[PDB]
Amino acid sequence: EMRELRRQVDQLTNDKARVEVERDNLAEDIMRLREKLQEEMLQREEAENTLQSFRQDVDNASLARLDLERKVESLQEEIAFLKKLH
Amino acid sequence: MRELRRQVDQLTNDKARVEVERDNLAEDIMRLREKLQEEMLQREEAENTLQSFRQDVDNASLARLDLERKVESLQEEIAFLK
Amino acid sequence: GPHMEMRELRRQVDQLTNDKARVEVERDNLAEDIMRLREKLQEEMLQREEAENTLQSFRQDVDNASLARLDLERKVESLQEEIAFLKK
Amino acid sequence: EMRELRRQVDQLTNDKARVEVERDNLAEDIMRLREKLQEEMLQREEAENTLQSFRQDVDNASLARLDLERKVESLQEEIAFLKKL
Amino acid sequence: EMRELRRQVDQLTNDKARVEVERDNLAEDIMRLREKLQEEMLQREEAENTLQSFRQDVDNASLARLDLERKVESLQEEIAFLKK
Amino acid sequence: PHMEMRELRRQVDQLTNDKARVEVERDNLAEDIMRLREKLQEEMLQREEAENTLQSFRQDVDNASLARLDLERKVESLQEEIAFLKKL
Amino acid sequence: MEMRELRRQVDQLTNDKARVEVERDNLAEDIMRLREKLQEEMLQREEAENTLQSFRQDVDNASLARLDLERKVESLQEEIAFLKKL
Amino acid sequence: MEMRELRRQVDQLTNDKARVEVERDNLAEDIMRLREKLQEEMLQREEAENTLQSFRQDVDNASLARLDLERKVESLQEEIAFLK
Amino acid sequence: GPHMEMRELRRQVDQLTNDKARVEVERDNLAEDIMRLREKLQEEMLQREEAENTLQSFRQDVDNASLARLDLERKVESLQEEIAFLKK
Amino acid sequence: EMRELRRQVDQLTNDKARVEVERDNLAEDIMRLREKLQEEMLQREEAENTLQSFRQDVDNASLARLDLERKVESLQEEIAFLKKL
Amino acid sequence: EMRELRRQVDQLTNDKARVEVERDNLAEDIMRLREKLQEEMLQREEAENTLQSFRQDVDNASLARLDLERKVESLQEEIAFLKKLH
Amino acid sequence: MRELRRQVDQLTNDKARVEVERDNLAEDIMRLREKLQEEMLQREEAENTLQSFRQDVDNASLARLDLERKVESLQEEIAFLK
Amino acid sequence: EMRELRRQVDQLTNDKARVEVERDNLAEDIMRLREKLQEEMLQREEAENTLQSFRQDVDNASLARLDLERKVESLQEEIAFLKK
Amino acid sequence: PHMEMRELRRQVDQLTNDKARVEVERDNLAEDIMRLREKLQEEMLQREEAENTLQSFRQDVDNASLARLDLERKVESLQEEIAFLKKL
Amino acid sequence: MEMRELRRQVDQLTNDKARVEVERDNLAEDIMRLREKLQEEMLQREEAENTLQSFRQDVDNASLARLDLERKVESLQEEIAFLKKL
Amino acid sequence: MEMRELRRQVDQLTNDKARVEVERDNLAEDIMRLREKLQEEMLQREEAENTLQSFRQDVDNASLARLDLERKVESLQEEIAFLK
Repeated sequence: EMRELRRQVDQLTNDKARVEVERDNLAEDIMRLREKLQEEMLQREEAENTLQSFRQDVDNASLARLDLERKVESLQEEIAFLKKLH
Repeated sequence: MRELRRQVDQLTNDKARVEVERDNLAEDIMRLREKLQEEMLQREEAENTLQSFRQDVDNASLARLDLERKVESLQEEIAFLK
Repeated sequence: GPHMEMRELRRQVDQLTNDKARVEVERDNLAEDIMRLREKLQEEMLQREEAENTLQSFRQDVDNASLARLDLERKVESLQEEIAFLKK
Repeated sequence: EMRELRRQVDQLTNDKARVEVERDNLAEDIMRLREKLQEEMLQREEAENTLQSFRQDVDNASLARLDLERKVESLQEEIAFLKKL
Repeated sequence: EMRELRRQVDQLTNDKARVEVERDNLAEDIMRLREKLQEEMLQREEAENTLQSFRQDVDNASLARLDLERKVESLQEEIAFLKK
Repeated sequence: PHMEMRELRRQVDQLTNDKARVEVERDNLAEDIMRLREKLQEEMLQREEAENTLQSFRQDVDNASLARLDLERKVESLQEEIAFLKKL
Repeated sequence: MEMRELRRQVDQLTNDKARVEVERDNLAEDIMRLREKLQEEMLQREEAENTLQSFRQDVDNASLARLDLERKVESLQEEIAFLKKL
Repeated sequence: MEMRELRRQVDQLTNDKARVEVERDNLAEDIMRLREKLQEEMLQREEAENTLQSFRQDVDNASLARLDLERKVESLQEEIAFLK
Repeated sequence: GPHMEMRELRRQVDQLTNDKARVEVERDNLAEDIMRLREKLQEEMLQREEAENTLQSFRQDVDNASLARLDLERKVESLQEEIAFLKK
Repeated sequence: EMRELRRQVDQLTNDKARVEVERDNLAEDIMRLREKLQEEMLQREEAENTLQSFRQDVDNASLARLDLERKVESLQEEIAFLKKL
Repeated sequence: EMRELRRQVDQLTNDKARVEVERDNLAEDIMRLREKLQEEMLQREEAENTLQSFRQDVDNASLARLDLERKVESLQEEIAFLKKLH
Repeated sequence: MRELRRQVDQLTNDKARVEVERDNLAEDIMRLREKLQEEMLQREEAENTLQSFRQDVDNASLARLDLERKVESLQEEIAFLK
Repeated sequence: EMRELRRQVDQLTNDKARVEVERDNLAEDIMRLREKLQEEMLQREEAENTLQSFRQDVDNASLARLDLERKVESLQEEIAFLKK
Repeated sequence: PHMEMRELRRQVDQLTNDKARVEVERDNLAEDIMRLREKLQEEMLQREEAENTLQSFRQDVDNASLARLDLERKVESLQEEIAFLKKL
Repeated sequence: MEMRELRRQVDQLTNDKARVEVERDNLAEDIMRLREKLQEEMLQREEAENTLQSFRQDVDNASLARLDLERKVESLQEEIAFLKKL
Repeated sequence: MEMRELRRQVDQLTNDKARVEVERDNLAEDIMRLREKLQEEMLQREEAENTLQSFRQDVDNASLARLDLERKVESLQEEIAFLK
């Protein structure tokens, strides 16, 4: 039993050592992962902000077109009426 | 003598604590890769949408020329009409 | 002649007026609905973070309880080994 | 006058167009907002569920400890008895 | 007369020597056997306590599976409502 | 020679008394071992049955776990379907 | 694109399932080898203990034989000692 | 249509992975238990092989001593026969 | 284990104590018996020497008595010879 | 403790051994002494017997003398008578 | 008778002379014998005294041996108990 | 004349006295040879007994060496045992 | 007448001479005989006195032999006691 | 011649008287010797018988002496046996 | 050693018995020779006394014969003396 | 066993010596008595042989005297015959 006790001490110490190494490698991995996550969050917000701003010029472009189509439609109505003096 | 049984008790508790640390690091990492991907996901969605809007405004700038041209054509017509 | 063309013009003016009026009402209700929702969202974000922080804090309580139990169990097994060795 | 009627149609057309863009943007924003709100309610419910789970775990563990502390003592007693021969 | 006595002391010395080996073998074997009995009773007690712990886990899971099953159906009712 | 006879017979009676005493002790131990073997055999059988019952119930634990997991996957999946339908 | 996210989880789940299966496979192989060694160690243990129990008889006989001779020496020395007088 | 198939895939894969992780977890717990038994088995075998070699040594020692005591007995008997 | 070896040791201590106590009592009775006997011996030696000295002294009394008788007998025979010669 | 029990057995063994030697020497001395005492009683009895024997011899001799002295005188008488013729 | 008387005187004188010679030779013999007797008595007492003294060292030698045998017996008991930790 | 009968009387008594002296010398000598022999006897007994004891102590001095050796052997054994 | 007388004196002288020799021979022989008678009576008296002295010696020895015989038996009884 | 005759007859008568007296004396002595011889013969016979009886009784004396001696030897021998048995 | 003392007295008693027997033997031989001389001396004594008693007769006759002659001389001288006168 | 034979030997030898010493003592007392008789015997024989030689001498003397007296008688008778 006194030789078996020391056998347990040696095994447990070696197992603690292995778990400690693994936690250390995981602690480094998580540190790197958080930095990357913060980097993507910032890049994600920038893309969403640029898209939200660009929505304004999409609408103006659409309103500009609508404005011209109505202009054409109205001018065609006037020509049709002027020609109708026959 | 009886230090051997104490060392095994104390070692068994420390290993137990480190294995809790390890397993909690593994769980947080799993959650951190999930969120990272949700983030890249939402970003690529915005990049793709914006790129599509860009191509839309560009096309519309061309198409506007043609409308501005048809317009003018029609003012001239009215003038030759009046 | 121009009477009818006038008639169709006046019909278009009225129709555009009713349709514009309807779309504006709809725009007003949406803007008000968004204000209520933003307020609601801010409230839900705050509750969600507090719960997650409280969950993160309690995880220590879980680990400590679990290690405490593990330590006692090792203590039981060890005492039993000491009984076994004393009997021999 | 037709000139004034026709410009009224023109001006109403544009103005309607612009309120419709405004309408559409608000709807799109309402939908994203509702979708965000849903994801936050889910995330909170899940945190609250896991927490109640952990709380029962801590409670079981605490009562288990109570029984184990009593077994420790009984075994100390036994060791002391054995020690006195 | 004296020789017969020296015989009997000799013979009893050996006979006692032999029974003492018999006794000490019985007592050793008894010690091993009480040791084994105890290990078996411990091992059974651990098996029983762990089983009972698992049984509580399964009883809980049965109640928790009812909550999950009920959430499932509410959600299907919601997809149905959305689909009309 | 008288005294030597006295010491000889003294050794005989003592050795007789000690052999007799050790023989009684051997007999009591022989009885104890028989009952103890019987007890050990019974306890081995009960231990094996408890471990067999534990080993079989492990399946019940796993199926309970998988059933829950399947249900949890189902909940989140139905929720994803709802979120997609709402954005249509 | 919800489809983009779905196929993304399908691929991840496939790689994750494959990795767990590899781990489960190695454990099953490891378990088979370990059971075999256990059966061999149990067989060797039972044979050693049986041989030990049998040999205990030889130890007892040997010790009792020596004890007999020692008593015989002591008895003879008493006999010579008495002859030296009467 | 294609979407419904993808989400069914994800669910089937989630449950199949779940089942394989339960299998893995149970294999790890078994292997640990088997490693423990194996240690206890070699332990007892080493202890038995150690006692046996110890007993072999005591037999041999008793044998060498018996050899030597047989001759002291022989000498002491001749002494006596000369005396008587 | 050590319990039994302890038990046999304590049995040996008690047995040696009773046996030592018995031998000492026997030693005391013998030492006292020797004192009485030495005293007795001294007395018998003294009486034996006095008797032998008294025997040695009385031997003269025997010799003198015997020679006295012998002298008278010679005197009788001589007187008878004188009577015989006177008658002749 | 076994160490103290075992030294107690050792010390009792030696001490018993020494009292037994003392016992045996006293017995041997008692026997020689009794054997001496016997030889002295015999020697005295024999001296006393021979003495009583001698005493009867002296007594017989003394009474014999008495009778012989009377025979001497009777013979003197006879010689005197013969002398006077 | 007067010639017979002188014959008795001569014979008795010669007989007295012979008895006197014999007593004289016996007186010398007894003197020598007493001296020898005293010499043997002294030598006898010296032997008995030397034997009585030597009895002490016989016993000590015997007690010394007993002491060593018990020592061996006790040491063998201790070894047997230390080896019994199996 | 009558001196002859007196001389025979007186001589007969003297011879008688010397023969008593002689016979008493013979008796004492017989007793003195008996005691002398008892003395030599007791002496030779002591010389023989002592000689036997001597040979005993000498043998025991040898045999003691062997016991002192077995002893030591066993102390070493215990030490290698502890 | 005178011659006859001288004859008778002569004859009587010789006859007396002869009877006187006869007498003196008888008286001498009587003296020897009284001498012998006395020696015989002395020798008988010595024999009788010595015999009587021997008879007392034997009577004493008879009583003394009883004491010795009694000591013998007591001593045999003592050997018997010692032998058990 | 007358006187010579007177002296002659005087010698005859005296010689006759003396012869007569001596003859009487011889006769008385002859009688005495006969009785004396008879007495002597009787006394010789009694003396021889006394000496014969003494000579025969000497045997009785010796046997008495040897009997005692044998008994004395027996006593000391039994005593030696007792002394040897006591030292065993 | 009581046996040593016993054989010691046996040997002494044998030598002492032998010496007494030699003495008894010489006395028996001496007695036989002495008896013979005694018988011879008795025979010579009786013959001398018998011859003496017989010769006493010759002595008496011789003396009486001489006495007769002396008386005869005295008587004759008386006869001559008387013849010388008447 | 051997001891019992030795002590019986000593006793038999003691009694046989005793008997021979009685024989010796009786022979010495006899020889002394025989020596005395022999002296008394030669004594009387010498006395008788001495008297006889004395008587022989007196006879011879008486014979020589008778011879001489016969012749004085012869002379005195012749004287008388001459006278008458």
